[PDB]
Amino acid sequence: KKLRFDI
Amino acid sequence: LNLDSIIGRLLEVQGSRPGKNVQLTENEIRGLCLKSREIFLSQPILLELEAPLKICGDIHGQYYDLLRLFEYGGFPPESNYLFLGDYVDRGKQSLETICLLLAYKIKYPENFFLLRGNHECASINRIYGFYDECKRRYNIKLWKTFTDCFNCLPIAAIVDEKIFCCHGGLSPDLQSMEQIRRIMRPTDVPDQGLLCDLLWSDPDKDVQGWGENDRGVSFTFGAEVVAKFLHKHDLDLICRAHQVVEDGYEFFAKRQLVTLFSAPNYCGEFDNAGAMMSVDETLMCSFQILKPAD
Amino acid sequence: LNLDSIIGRLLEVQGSRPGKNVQLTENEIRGLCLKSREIFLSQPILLELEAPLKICGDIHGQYYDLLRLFEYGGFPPESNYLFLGDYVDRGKQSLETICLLLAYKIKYPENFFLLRGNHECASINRIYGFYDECKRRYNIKLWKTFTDCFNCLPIAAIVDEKIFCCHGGLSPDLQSMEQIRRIMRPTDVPDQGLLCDLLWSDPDKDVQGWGENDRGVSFTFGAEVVAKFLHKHDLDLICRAHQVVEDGYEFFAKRQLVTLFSAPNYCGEFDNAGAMMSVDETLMCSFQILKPAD
Ligand SMILES: [Cl-]
Ligand SMILES: [Cl-]
Ligand SMILES: [Mn+2]
Ligand SMILES: [Mn+2]
Ligand SMILES: [Mn+2]
Ligand SMILES: [Mn+2]
Repeated sequence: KKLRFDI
Repeated sequence: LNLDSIIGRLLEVQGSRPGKNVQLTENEIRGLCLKSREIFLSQPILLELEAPLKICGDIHGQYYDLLRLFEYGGFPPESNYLFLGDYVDRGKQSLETICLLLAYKIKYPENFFLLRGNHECASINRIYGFYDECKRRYNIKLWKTFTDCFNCLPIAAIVDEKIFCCHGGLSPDLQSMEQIRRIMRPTDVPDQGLLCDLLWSDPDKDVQGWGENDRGVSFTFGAEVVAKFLHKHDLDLICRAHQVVEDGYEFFAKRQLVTLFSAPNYCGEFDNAGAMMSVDETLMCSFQILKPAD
Repeated sequence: LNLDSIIGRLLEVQGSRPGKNVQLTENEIRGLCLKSREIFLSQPILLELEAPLKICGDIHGQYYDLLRLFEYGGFPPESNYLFLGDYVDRGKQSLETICLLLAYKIKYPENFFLLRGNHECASINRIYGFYDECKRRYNIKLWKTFTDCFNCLPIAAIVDEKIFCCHGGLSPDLQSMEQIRRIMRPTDVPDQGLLCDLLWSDPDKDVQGWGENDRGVSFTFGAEVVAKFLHKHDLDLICRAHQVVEDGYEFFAKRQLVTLFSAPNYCGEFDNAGAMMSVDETLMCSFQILKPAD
């Protein structure tokens, strides 16, 4: 439920 | 104001040869400008949104790429949207672009948001081909009306109190998040000061602190400034556009900041792709890409 | 400040292939800027000259044509000079041009005068190739210094209480000749108002009164406005530039106004000639012409 990023 | 009709004639050219114009009446366009200008003012100059929502950077008049952009992420209100400015200029069809956008801002005032890019200013509108577009298809007076609408656009948005968004970047003068809220509209975009920097500034790997901007206006900031800022306001990301990037998205300050550019082949001089940042309720960000053409 | 040395290296390329650069030190150039900026301020914003003197319009960076221009009418102090602005931008060699001019303004502060064209403004300097020239040959900081010098330029000149001179033209707000003198320097060139119009406005045969300007800034005025103005202030002529003309000089309001353009082939897109107005003590005006090249 917090900030992270995909690939 | 027949909003639905307008949107209808606009979406109608969806996939019908590159650059098929859609000519609304100048009276319809004023409607879009004035009734949206109303909305922009009643809403805060510093927005506060919440996921999920798609985010987009510069569109710069490339209307058919704006269509693909919705065609890919979903036309409203299927998806919530935040656009980071630079809607007109350089592209072939600024008129259709800004109209479709001002229309959706009126139709879904709460699931569709628009910020102000540096090109949402009469100082450069005139020059880089938007004023020319109006003059060619309509008249000077109408362009003078857009610049009264742009002058009332929001400057920045803070998604879920974690992501901070604006067209350009940070400013030596942006210390208090209230300094943004104190900005009175309607207003022109100055040469110096906070407001200017928010729409002009750039990231720079090689810069340490605040350096000169190659644009001849505002500054450039380094990765230190980013971190020291994300830490002073408990933010985890900075999302901005303003600069062409090869892949459509590009990281800086080690993913502490991302740059979004939504117009493939910025001028047919780049062969770059366009990107859009999907942000689900959990703050899990993904990058839907609009490849160019080979 | 070694003024003579500077002028020397500048005039040295006189007739030595088209576009042979002259690279002064950035320190020499600051000298030219600051010591002339001094002169501009101590002198009135609304000059009052007297014949004889040659008058010139836009030079726009075409340095070798500025040489021919002196080569034809005489290098100072042989002839007195009034230039109507637009010194930099578009041309190939804005740097040499503005330097030679700022130099003569310092050497002969009383036999050499420079007004302010619309292109003597950072708002368009940046765009139309002057800021780029600085950035390429020197640095951003230096360009930022020119715009501090331009911001102190004179706006208009009245030769012998009969000829009224400025880059653009008249303004709906110019009723009192004092409104010009009340203008405080240093100052930017605004979007609206008196100062702007003085550098932007145009004559128009088809216009009656005050019409919209195709430039997207300021107005256009008609032949009535000219006469009604020359009569309200007991003037017999209006001399201005700002607009390309085929022959170098062009009459309007039936010789009640003349337009001077001193740069042949404004961009290699005109094949137009350049003109310069000789004015002997009797107010007998002649037009020395610098033909292009066939
Ligand atoms: Cl840009
Ligand atoms: Cl011009
Ligand atoms: Mn931009
Ligand atoms: Mn842009
Ligand atoms: Mn001009
Ligand atoms: Mn000009």
